[PDB]
Amino acid sequence: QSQINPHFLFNTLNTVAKMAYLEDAQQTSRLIEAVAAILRYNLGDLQRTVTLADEVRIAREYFFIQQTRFFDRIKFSLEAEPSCLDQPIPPLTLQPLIENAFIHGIETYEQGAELSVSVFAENGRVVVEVRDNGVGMDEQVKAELEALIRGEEPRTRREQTGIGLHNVIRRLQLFYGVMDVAEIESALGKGTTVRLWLPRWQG
Amino acid sequence: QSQINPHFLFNTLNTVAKMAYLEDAQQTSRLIEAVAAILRYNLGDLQRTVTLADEVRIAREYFFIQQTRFFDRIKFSLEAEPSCLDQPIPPLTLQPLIENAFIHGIETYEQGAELSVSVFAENGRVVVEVRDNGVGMDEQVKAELEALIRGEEPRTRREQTGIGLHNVIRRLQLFYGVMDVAEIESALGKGTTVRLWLPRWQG
Repeated sequence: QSQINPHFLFNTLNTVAKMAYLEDAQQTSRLIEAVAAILRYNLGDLQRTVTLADEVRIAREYFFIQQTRFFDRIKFSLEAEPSCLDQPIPPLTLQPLIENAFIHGIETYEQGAELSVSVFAENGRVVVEVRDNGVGMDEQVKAELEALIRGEEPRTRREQTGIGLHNVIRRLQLFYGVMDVAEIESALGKGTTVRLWLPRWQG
Repeated sequence: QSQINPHFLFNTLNTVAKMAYLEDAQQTSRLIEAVAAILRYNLGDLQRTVTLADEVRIAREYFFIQQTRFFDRIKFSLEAEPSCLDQPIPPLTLQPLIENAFIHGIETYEQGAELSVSVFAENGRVVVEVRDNGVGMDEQVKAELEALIRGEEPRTRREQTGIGLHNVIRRLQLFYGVMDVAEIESALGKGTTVRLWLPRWQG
């Protein structure tokens, strides 16, 4: 099941945000504003169309929140070519990749994790690279993702966080009408790069 | 899917709670503490055993949050016999009933909604009554719940908030080993009472 009520949670965070304003808690207000922005975006219609600029805005809010809590354990980097940010894309494409890389890092390092996001053009495609310096993703997990990218449906398993990497790939494939929307680069001790290859759609 | 990450949300609320303390935002801190308590409880193991006292504690946090936002639209009432609160019960039994009654009320009234919770003993059973003064629940919905209470599985429908009333009933039936764990009292214009009838289990 889903053991919580997200709409109650959003309304409650707005009540907290109102009280923080009333008490002039300026730094608290900024944090609530960031998590409110993420929650609002994730409660939107999953089948709407956004642009990469919206995905990157949400990524900045996420980095702002995590930097507040983890400032000396992990380093965040975000770079983007502006001409790429008008790319139409399904919402909640980038966040699952970033959360994957963040868990990888916090799970590999006491101090020293790195998470980098890069968005750039390459020969007719928009590349979105999410890189971490973790221990490397599991080989069976990687194989199953690569099979999905090629079009083969992976093994169904019981108890099939939130949107995972498989759902992101599937939504990109249906959105753009092409299967080869991603590649994974990983090796023991040398981290993980998930690289999206999105057909450049000026509009 | 579930379009949000609850563990990220809980960790973030703890970061907000830390900042509220650092800025001496006392009323903000109290609200965060309440929603943190609810979120922590709802992320627990659904198959653990709690007591009615735990369910009532969470209900008070919920009323505290909703009273802050809705103080002149709805009146909350909570009464309980203390000897009943050691009753073992599945977690997240009471909250779905209360959220049902709250939506009923906020949807029927601009001002004047009432939501009452009562817990008392009656001939070998612990009664949990959740009452609202709304317009009455839909007759087909009520019929399907009563069928489930009798043991007949209702019609399966696609896109089958959070835990609903059907899941609460099913979990109570499996927990106590009896089917007749609830009754619904509702009529157009005269509100809704959901009444749980729990076998008194001293231990």
